Amino acid sequence: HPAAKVLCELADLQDKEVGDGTTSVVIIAAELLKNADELVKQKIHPTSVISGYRLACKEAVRYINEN
Amino acid sequence: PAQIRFSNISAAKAVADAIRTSLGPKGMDKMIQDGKGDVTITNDGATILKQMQVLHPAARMLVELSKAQDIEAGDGTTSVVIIAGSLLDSCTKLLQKGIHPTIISESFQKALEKGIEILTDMSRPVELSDRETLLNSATTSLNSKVVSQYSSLLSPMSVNAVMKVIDPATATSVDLRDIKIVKKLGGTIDDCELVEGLVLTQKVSNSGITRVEKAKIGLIQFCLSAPRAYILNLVKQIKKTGCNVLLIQKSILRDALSDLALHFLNKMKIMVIKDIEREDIEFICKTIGTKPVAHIDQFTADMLGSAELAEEVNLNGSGKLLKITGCASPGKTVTIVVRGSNKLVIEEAERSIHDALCVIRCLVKKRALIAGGGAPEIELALRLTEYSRTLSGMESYCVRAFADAMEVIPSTLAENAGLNPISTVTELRNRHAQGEKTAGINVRKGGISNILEELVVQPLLVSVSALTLATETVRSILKIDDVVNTR
Amino acid sequence: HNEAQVNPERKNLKWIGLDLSNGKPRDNKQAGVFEPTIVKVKSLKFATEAAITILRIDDLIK
Ligand SMILES: Nc1ncnc2c1ncn2[C@@H]1O[C@H](COP(=O)(O)OP(=O)(O)O)[C@@H](O)[C@H]1O
Ligand SMILES: Nc1ncnc2c1ncn2[C@@H]1O[C@H](COP(=O)(O)OP(=O)(O)O)[C@@H](O)[C@H]1O
Repeated sequence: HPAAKVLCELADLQDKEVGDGTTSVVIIAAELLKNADELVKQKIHPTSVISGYRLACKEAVRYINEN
Repeated sequence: PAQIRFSNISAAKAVADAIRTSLGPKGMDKMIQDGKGDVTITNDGATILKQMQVLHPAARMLVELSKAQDIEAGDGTTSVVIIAGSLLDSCTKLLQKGIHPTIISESFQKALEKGIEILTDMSRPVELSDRETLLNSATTSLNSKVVSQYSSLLSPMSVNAVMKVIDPATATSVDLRDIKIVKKLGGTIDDCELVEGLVLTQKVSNSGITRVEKAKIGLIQFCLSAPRAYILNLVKQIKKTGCNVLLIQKSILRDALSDLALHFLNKMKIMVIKDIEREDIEFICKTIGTKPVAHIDQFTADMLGSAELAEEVNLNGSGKLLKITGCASPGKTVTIVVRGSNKLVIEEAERSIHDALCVIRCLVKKRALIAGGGAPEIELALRLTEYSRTLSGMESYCVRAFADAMEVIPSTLAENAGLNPISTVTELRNRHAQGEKTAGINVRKGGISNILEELVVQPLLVSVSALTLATETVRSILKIDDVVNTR
Repeated sequence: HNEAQVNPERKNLKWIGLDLSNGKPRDNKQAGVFEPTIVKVKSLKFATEAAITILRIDDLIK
């Protein structure tokens, strides 16, 4: 599947970047996709979901860097 | 008749809808697996349309709209298609209401002229050259991408190329012919430089001399061929004329310069240049002023070119280029020396440069400007509705339908921003009626407000051309009554 | 980890890992299971990017 192609490509480039984490990144991405699909089923436009995800990641890296 | 008009309307609306959601900076990207294993991944409307299969005539006309809008201004390629689809959907109601298509077409023409004049008279024009506002528009177009950090390296060079030659073409408008472009692989993006005249990027390997101030230039497309009758004559002609730089064209045979011919051409160490793209051949010819003659006999004393300097210097360390200045009529296509080791810093740099040159020429063809973000479309949807109320006759309803169909662009722009489209577009309409012209949407800041915070700004000509072409094509489609096969 | 926020004095209750041996919660900094910060941060970044890219590719009909 082309979506599977993209997901595997991102996993592979992450592996080439740092190594460990391909399975974790794939699992997390799939969970985010499932939850975002459930959200958009409730008449929330995906662009708001994408902006929210970006904000959440930006805040999560900050939280990690302080704890 | 109507049985084929309905088919054309449906086909055109379907092919417009397939790119409906790709409009805007927040445009959603597409993936159509129509082909033989094509991984379609992009959000550009023009490439989706041109890669989409075309079977109905109406789809072909809409793709032609996209291409014409692209060549004319280079922006709003999806905008014209969406507008045409909206117009066709709107006039479907008129057609089923019993209005003959000629009335609809005439009313659309009146709406076009009224919209053009309302859009330009009360717009915000630029009076002085004002390169600052051109730079600002470029930044609004050249930033927020990979080339965002390279805006201060690319836009000022293009602006300098513009100011170097204010070409008096199409009402003293700077056309596509400022100073001929060149590009070479390798180097870095910081290696960009502006040239003056003809520049050669082809590989040259001469161990002798190729640098003479009186650089006579010839074009002998007739090369060596496998049978002495027409082999060594060109060498004698070159020696008599004294040309030092003569590019070689392989339009006759692959063996352009054999070992014996090269050694005979090594006695004066003439410059050897191969693999010239055909589209640039006539540009080079008019740059030098010589004629593209493939006959050695026609080559005479009048065939000698004009040049001042010609050096095979390794520019930027390892970039071998031949700069020529002081020619007859150089300036074929705005120069941007695309140098870069990375692959993206070449293709994206060239695409951004093309967009910048289109928008700069767009603003110099006509010096008026409007604020984007759906402001012109709501302005049209209001003023044309007012006109149709003032306009008499039965074409008034057609004009009103035209104005109403012009509301799709702000609606889809806001929908791609996640806002409730209906509520925000009608709020924008109210704010525009009771307020000012510049009211638009703030797509990437989460809200709706004036343009002064936003200042997206676009030239008037993109919207003008998109509107005009969309109206002309909907006119043509409506006047269609039948299509016949079996020529 | 709820008490790591509501309670301002239980600050040093944040690295309660998963003890896979006995299957019970366990202080993990003391235990010694460790992960480079760059790995977690960049994996989160790539998970978000992949989710965003797949979620953008939606407006199709087939
Ligand atoms: N001793 C341990 N106790 C609990 N979890 C562990 C331990 N060692 C490793 N892990 C888990 O392994 C995961 C990372 O491994 P993994 O991503 O599967 O490797 P790879 O990316 O090579 O497949 C982390 O989420 C971490 O929680
Ligand atoms: N940052 C922005 N804020 C508000 N509106 C924008 C912004 N960028 C672009 N727009 C609007 O969205 C439209 C996008 O044009 P579009 O048809 O996508 O061009 P292309 O087809 O070349 O991508 C423009 O008409 C412009 O008015």
